[PDB]
Amino acid sequence: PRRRVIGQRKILPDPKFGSELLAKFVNILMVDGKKSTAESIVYSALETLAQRSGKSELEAFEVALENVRPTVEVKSRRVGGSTYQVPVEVRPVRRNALAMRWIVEAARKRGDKSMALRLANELSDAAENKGTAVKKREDVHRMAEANKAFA
Amino acid sequence: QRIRIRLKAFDHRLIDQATAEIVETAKRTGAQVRGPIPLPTRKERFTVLISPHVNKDARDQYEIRTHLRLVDIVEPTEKTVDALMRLDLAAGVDVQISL
Amino acid sequence: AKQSMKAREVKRVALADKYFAKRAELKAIISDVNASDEDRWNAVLKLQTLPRDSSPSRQRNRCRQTGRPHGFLRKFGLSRIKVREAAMRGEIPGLKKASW
Amino acid sequence: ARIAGINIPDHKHAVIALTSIYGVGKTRSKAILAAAGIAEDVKISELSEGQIDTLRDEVAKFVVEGDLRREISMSIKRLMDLGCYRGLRHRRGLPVRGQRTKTNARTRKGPRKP
Amino acid sequence: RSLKKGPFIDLHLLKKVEKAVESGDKKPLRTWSRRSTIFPNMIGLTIAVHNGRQHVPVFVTDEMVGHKLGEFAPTRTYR
Amino acid sequence: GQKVHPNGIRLGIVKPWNSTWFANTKEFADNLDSDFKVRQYLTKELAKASVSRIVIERPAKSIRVTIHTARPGIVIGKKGEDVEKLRKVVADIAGVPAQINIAEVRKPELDAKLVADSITSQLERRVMFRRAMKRAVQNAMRLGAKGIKVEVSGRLGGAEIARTEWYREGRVPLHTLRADIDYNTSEAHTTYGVIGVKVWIFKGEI
Amino acid sequence: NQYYGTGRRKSSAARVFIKPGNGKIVINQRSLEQYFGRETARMVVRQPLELVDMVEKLDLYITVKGGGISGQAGAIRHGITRALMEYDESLRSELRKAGFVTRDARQVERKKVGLRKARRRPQFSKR
RNA sequence: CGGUCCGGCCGGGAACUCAAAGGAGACUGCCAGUGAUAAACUGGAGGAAGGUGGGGAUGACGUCAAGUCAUCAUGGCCCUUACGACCAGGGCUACACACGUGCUACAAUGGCGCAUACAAAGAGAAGCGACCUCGCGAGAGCAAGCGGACCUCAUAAAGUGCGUCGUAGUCCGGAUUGGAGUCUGCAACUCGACUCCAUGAAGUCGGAAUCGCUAGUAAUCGUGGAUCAGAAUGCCACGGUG
Ligand SMILES: [Mg+2]
Ligand SMILES: [Mg+2]
Ligand SMILES: [Mg+2]
Ligand SMILES: [Mg+2]
Ligand SMILES: [Mg+2]
Ligand SMILES: [Mg+2]
Ligand SMILES: [Mg+2]
Ligand SMILES: [Mg+2]
Ligand SMILES: [Mg+2]
Repeated sequence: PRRRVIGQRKILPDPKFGSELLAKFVNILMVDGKKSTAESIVYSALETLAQRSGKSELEAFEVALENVRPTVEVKSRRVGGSTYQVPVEVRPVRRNALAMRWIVEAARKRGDKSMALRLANELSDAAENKGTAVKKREDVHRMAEANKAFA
Repeated sequence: QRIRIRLKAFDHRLIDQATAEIVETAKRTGAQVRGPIPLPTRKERFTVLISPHVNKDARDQYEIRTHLRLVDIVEPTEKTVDALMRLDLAAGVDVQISL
Repeated sequence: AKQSMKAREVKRVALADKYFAKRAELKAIISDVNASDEDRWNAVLKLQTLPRDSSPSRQRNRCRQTGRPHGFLRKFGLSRIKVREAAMRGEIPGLKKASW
Repeated sequence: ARIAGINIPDHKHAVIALTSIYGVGKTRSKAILAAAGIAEDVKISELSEGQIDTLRDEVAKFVVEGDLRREISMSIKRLMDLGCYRGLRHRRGLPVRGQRTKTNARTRKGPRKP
Repeated sequence: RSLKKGPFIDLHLLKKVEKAVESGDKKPLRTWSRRSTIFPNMIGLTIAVHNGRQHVPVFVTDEMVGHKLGEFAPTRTYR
Repeated sequence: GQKVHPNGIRLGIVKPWNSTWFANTKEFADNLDSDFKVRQYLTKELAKASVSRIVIERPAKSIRVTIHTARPGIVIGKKGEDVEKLRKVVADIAGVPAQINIAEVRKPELDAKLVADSITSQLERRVMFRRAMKRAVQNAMRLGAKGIKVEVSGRLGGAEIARTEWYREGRVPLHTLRADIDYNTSEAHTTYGVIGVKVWIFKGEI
Repeated sequence: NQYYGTGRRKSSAARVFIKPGNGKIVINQRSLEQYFGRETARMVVRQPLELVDMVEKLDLYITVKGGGISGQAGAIRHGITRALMEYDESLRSELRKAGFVTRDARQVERKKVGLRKARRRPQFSKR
């Protein structure tokens, strides 16, 4: 990425609802290149989440995603031997990509019976903004407002 | 009945040139000629260490391509059998006669 | 390898075709037949009295020019070093540097 | 529940509950339930005293628990008094079967000390 | 360890065990045969089994039957 | 760095094999040792006879050795006098009947093996290595070589610290597979060690 | 006469035959549902029959050899589109836009000497 | 298409898949923008492929008196009734420890049981060895085909369908050891692989620190090969999902 100015790979939409954002989400959860068992956990978690929150499977994801979605983050930069954290405004595409990544990582660190249950209860905690995933956006916020002078 | 000729050679531009001689000699002396049938090539691959001592990653990779050709002559005419028997073919080509 | 180490292999070949090819094979198949003689054979005992070097498993595959016991290939009968040397001179037929 | 060697099997499935005895693994537990005419996917609940004693009589055939522990220990001591290689290694607390001692042999040696 | 189709024993040592039974017990039987299986016709004899340098004399017992002669002659010195 | 054999890399492209015969896994090893043994005999016997290349082909159950030489008269002899004594023992070594063919090397100053063997035989006569290299280059360039390169390695002139010296005249594109590059080696067994000669001759493209 | 179109992706090779009438799918003398146990692999073969309309308009006799689940499924997708242009040729514009005409040249990269995989290099040690 | 033991299996058909020889094609060629009207870059059209399309082979003059006198060759030196040579047994496999590279794990994106869909690339006559039979099994006996797009190694596993376990040092994980065996080999004690029964360590995700990888890549899942009587978690190679 020094000289070469690359774009971004346009991935195929979701086989169920035709959402590109969900296709990003299944891939983030996906491990060992097992897409079949990956969408099986994402659909089972969406089926158990929308049922236990009042339908709208696309909108119930969006409510949980709006609370984890960050606005600003720090960028590590060494100027004069010292490492300064520069607060930078994140782009809309990476905004969702970080939001989805923290949802999967927080559900993985949970102690529930299954990943379909771990994900659904993490998406439920994020919809009401009271979990490990919303706290990762909170710690990223406290880091940005502190170094607000070096903007 | 039917005479089956199986050709083997490491060089390709030698096998189909010696095959063309067999096909032409048989179809000129009046015989029913099936083929030249190109059968799959057996690629015997070899990986040898290029350094006399140590240097595990440094290697030489070679192959021996064993090309196969099948020529089936239906009519065993005396004019065809004798024409094919007294044919000077390339010394680097193996001929397998199947009755 | 050494001249003595090369000579030791000539002895292991000459004794391999003398006994364990036409005589010891006959008493080994006999020491396997369940139908005939289950206790009084002596074939296992008379196999010992035969020279050790006569066994084919006791023979080591060595580079047919140098005598190298390591890096051997049965296709050429030479070690990886002398395989490369003859391969580059075109002395090995149909053999060339492959890429795929 | 209480079978052969004092032990009290839990209220789990029949095949896994029987592996609790020292001397009965996966194969012995499958063969014991096949000979006594009991299912493998059934719990200790519903299994009356009439079905317990028929399994106790079945398991009594092979050396289990304390009777097996002394038999294993006797064969270990036998090698030791004999003076063989196998016995000299049970006496030195090192791998008997032939495994390397230069490195990784921590199961028999125990945890390392500087 | 081996196929039940006959246990192994060296002919030169087997003939030495035979000569020791009829002529009566002598001094330690100097043998290099460590690969031979101990038979019941050995119990009571003193077989001097090699270790690589010296011949380790081992008094043959009934429990020693089935095992190899080289199990009772340590090959590596460790102190 | 380390370079790929110029003859080896061009095999199948613009350079032919020295062994054209075909065999299965069964007799491939037995034929290869027989090929070594026949070359060994002939190189030792026809050493002064200027042998450049040896081609072995096996028609059925026979051996057809094609000796490439700059001096065919000494190889053939007095009306086949020397060909008959060579073929008689080639048939003994190979087992199968022998047929020897003699190919004439017109301009030997354009043959890599003959140039290398000339430098090697010169170094053993106590000639100056620089003179031996310059003469090899000049002779090749005046006879039509598009380019030449001659390298001599180790204890040059009897020196204690070994050196690798080389002369080059013309075009020598070692990266073009299309290019006709004749490459060969030779070893000068001197009173003060082994001196390795490497010769590259560019003859033109295609 | 049958409308033909060859389709391939990875090591899979699929032959597609088009005949008008009904909405039948026969893959290697088996049903569409019987062969593929994944609905994602079922939807990719349905893809060419979206832009170009078909509910019960035309039948398809298909056979595929080599590769795997998505490999075979991807190959059939390319074949239907090639058999669709064989029938009209004015359908090229709609098929390009969706990217079904393009053969996916992505093959598995060879294992290289000195490397643990195609690109995976063994762990480096400084001291 | 004609005939059905519903098997391309047999007449046949040369359409197609494929096999392997020859040839076409992609060059910033076209269009537009940026740019000194240049080079070039960006985007688009057409196209199976677009800016060296993907991968490999190919490693300049030279650098480190870098590695190999144990592949071989070789100046010098040294032993030459011994530093040579033959043989048996042993050692290279030792074990207070330390470091490097790996495999397998710590589990429910998982373990187990049954049912089941889809590969690629290789090897083979002193060989690969089917089918049948015996043994829980490793195997064994009997014995076709095949020097091989025909026959054999060889059932691909991940995946999918159903059932079970339900966060437990566990139906996780397999070390270590006891008992009995199988095969190869003159011979498995030191020191082989594999099986059967029993045993069920550590480990519940790893400090300081550190490595690989930019796309059919990483990650994962099987398959084959060279060496090889026998002995792969190594190496070399192959595709599946991705
Ligand atoms: Mg020598
Ligand atoms: Mg061996
Ligand atoms: Mg137990
Ligand atoms: Mg082509
Ligand atoms: Mg280049
Ligand atoms: Mg040095
Ligand atoms: Mg050194
Ligand atoms: Mg287990
Ligand atoms: Mg890169």
